[PDB]
Amino acid sequence: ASIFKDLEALSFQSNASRNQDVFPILDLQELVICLQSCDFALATQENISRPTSDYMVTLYKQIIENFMGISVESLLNSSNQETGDNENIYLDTLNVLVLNKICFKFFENIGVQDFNMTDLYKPEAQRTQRLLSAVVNYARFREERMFDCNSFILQMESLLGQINKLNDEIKQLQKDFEVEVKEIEIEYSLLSGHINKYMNEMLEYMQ
Amino acid sequence: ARDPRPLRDKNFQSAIQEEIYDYLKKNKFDIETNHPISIKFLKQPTQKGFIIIFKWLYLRLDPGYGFTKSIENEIYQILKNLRYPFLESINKSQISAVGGSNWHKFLGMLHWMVRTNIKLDMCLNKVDRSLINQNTQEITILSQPLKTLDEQDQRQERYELMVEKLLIDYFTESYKSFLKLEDNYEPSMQELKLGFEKFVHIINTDVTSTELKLEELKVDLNRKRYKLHQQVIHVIDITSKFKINIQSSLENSENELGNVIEELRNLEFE
Amino acid sequence: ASIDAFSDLERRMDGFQKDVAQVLARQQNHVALYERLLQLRVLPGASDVHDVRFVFGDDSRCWIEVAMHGDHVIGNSHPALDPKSRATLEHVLTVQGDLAAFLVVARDMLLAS
Amino acid sequence: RAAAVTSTLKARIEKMKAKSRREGTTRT
Amino acid sequence: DNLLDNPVEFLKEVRESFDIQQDVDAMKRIRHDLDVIKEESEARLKLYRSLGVILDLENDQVLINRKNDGNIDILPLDNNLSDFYKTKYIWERLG
Repeated sequence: ASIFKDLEALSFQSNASRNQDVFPILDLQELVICLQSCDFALATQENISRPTSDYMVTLYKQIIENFMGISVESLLNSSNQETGDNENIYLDTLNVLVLNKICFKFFENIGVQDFNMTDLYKPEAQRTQRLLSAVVNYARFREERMFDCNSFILQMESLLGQINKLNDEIKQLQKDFEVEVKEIEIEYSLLSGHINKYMNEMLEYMQ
Repeated sequence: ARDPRPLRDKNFQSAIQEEIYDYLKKNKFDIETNHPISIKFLKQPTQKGFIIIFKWLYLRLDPGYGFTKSIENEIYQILKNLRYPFLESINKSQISAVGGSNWHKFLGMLHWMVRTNIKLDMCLNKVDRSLINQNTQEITILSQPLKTLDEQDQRQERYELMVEKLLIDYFTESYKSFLKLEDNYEPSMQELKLGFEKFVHIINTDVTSTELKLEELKVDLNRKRYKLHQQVIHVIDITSKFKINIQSSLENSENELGNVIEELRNLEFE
Repeated sequence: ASIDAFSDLERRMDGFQKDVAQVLARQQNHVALYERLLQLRVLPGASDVHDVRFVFGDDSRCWIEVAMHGDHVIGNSHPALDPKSRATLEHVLTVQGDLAAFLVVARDMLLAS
Repeated sequence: RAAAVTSTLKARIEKMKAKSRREGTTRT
Repeated sequence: DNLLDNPVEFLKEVRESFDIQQDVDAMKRIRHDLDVIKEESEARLKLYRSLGVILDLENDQVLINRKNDGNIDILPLDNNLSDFYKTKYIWERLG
């Protein structure tokens, strides 16, 4: 408690609207519901209304890695590897600017042309909801046309299914034979001990 | 806490003036903005021209940044976000008129920005190349000589990632067209169909490989089992022969010695 | 104990199987042989008060009995011998104390008779 | 076809069992 | 099938037919019989021993010791008449 979005909810004079972006600006609660339903569990009304850096950095990294299917970390790594087989003056600045560029390129693709360091390192509420609103519109676009690609997914799952069923067959045959081998091995061990026991008793009465 | 660079050194100032001038002239600074650049200007500048240079450099680092109405009030915050290593050595009051006695701190700041710009371009180039490289990792790994499931089971997730990257390509491009009021995505769909055919081919190789391995394990198990049974036959054959043979030895000895004992006890005179 | 290692136990079996043959090597009688060689048997006497009877030859041609259970050392004899031969034989078992001397003399008297 | 080695081996087993269960003296 | 219907039982049956006590008991009786032969041969064997006729079956000969020396000639057991032949040597070399 003791947190007041109650007077933040006083959105006076909101009836007329203006929006120069092509995508719609979403109200905070719907924005968070959509972000959570996209499996960004970390997104909440409280954090997004008062955005802090390191929260937006984390959240943006999660969004970009999901929608682009790449590792941000791997990109920073290749950013620092040098040709050969006093530079800490620049490393922190370069890492921060490389992450900025990755976000910049990503948002250009979804109707935001001016992502910049402020959005990562001193986030502000309206820009944050604007950027995240662009993310949701892209996700909704993907969901609607995902039936265009259902045949590919189903073919892929069938083919992966055939691999798995065949590999199950392989392990079943190879497991069953191992059972056959041991039951013979168990019984042979009994007989081996029996013959050794026999000789040991017979030696008592020899020599 | 203090700037380790020898900012007061006049040779150092002469050097970094050249390096700042060279980069700005080479990259069309005096053309993109009408302000000309010269060694003399960096020797002692105007406040208006300094802000032009700072804004021009920072936009090369952060092109989407929206400069405020009075750039002097955000230079400190920009450097804080940039994580300028010599931030503490610069006081916010002197940014208002940099051409004064403290100009050396801002000449050094400009040179650091030039060096950051130079290094950032190389970083982004390596990032670009990494993206191209990462687009092929899966088909390259999945088309390596195939190993048994005991050492590659995450193969399935590699296949799924490859198909997911194809869909990511499709919807990323389609969405660009969608925001341009375009509705035909057949180019992207044809591109997705072609890439997906690559996927089908490579996994088809895994199906055939696995099928051949399965039919061959059947033969191998049949041979191993037959050999094992023959081993069991051998154990039973000579264990039984062993026991019966000694049983014969025991039986013969006992009748032998019984006949001896009869002779020892046969006291008939006859 | 792996069945692939059965050849190790097979080797032990072949060895023990022949250790049995050694232990059960056909022990000779040692008495049937001596009787076969010497044509001499030691049997209880017909009058078991006089215990030991010594028999010579393949058939019942020669035998003599000895007691040392009373005053009569010399038992009877299937070919009868005179008293003088019987007194000499009774002293050989008492004043000479030699079985071998008693044995060679008795059979010579008996075999010639 | 002629895998009657099993009968040959089972004949030995049955002989051994018959020797173990045998009772020497028998009358009527 | 050239296989085994049940190799586990097959082996089990052989072990269960591998009568240990029977053969051990046989060994006890054999050892007993040896004691009987030894004890019931002893008294006769010493009487034959006092004759001087000592016997080597380790080396296929028979010794005679009725001349107060170990130089009395031996007799092999092979390729001989024994028709008043072996007995004659082992009565004419004897005091």
